Amino acid sequence: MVGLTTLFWLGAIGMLVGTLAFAWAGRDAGSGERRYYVTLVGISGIAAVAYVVMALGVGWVPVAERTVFAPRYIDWILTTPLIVYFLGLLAGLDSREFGIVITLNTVVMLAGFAGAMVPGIERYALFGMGAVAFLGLVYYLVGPMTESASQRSSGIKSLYVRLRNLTVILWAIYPFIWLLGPPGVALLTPTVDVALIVYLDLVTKVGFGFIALDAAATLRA
Amino acid sequence: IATGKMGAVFIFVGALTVLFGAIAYGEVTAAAATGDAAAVQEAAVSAILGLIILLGINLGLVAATL
Ligand SMILES: *C/C=C(C)/C=C/C=C(C)/C=C/C1=C(C)CCCC1(C)C
Repeated sequence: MVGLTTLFWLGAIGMLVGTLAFAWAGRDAGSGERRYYVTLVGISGIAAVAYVVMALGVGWVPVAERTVFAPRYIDWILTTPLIVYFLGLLAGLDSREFGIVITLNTVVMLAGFAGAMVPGIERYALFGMGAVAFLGLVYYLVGPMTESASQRSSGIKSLYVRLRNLTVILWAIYPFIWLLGPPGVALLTPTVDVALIVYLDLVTKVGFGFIALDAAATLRA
Repeated sequence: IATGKMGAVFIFVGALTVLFGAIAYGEVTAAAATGDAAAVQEAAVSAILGLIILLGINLGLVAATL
C-alpha cells in the first residue's frame, strides 16, 4: 500500500500541472520577461518527462544490492542549470562567473550520479567531491550573486532573496537523502526515499515557479 | 489572497505531512504482516528519519515563504 509506481506518477502529473501553469502565465510575454517563463516551463517539462519515463519502468538500474533511478539524475543534471540561470537572470550576473556557477553545479551533479553508480565504499569519496563543490555554489549564491542582486530594484531584490533562500535551504537536503538512503547507508526504504525526493523536486521546481509568478504579478501588476 | 500566513502553505504542509504519515504507517503495517520484528524495526527507523527530513523540508519552505 504505497506503490513506487504511483509516487513517480504523482510527481509526473504535478510537474505537468506546473508546466501548464507556467506556460499559460507566459501568454502576455514581455521584453525579457518571456524568458523567465520559458525557463520555468522548460524546468518543469523536463522534470515531467523524467518522471513519466521513470513511472513506466526504465532506468531502474541494479548497481550492487540497490536500485539507481538514473533518469532522475538525468533530470537533475539538465534542470538545475536552468534554475541557476534563472537566479543569475534575477541577480544580474555576468557571464564568466555565470560559467563558474553552472560548472560548479554540474560538478556536484556529475559527482552524485557517478557515486550512485559505484558499488564500493569508493563512491563516498566521489560524494565528498560534490559536497566540496556544493559549498562553492552556495557561497556564490550567497556572496557574489547576492552582492550583484543588491544593486537592483526593490521587488527584484526581494524575489531574489526569496528564491535564493528556498534554493540554499532545500538543495542542502538532497545530500542527506543520498547518504541516508540506497546510495549509502540504506536507512530509508526505497519508498520513503523516493517520496522525499519527489516532494523536494515538486516544491523546489513548481513552487519555485509559483512564487516567481506571484512575485512578478505583484511587483508590476 | 489567503491567510496572513497564506492559508495555503500551512494547510499544504499539513496535508502533505499527513500523506507522508499514511505512507509510513502503510510501510509499517506491511512489514509487520510478515511477523518478523526486524522488518518493522527497519520500517520504523526509516519512517522516523523521513519524518525528521520532512520537518526540515517544511521548515525550509516556511522560512523561504515568510
Ligand atoms: C529539481 C531538481 C533539484 C532541485 C535537484 C537538486 C539536487 C541536489 C542539490 C543534489 C545534491 C547532491 C550533492 C550535494 C552531492 C552529490 C549527491 C547529490 C547529487 C544528491
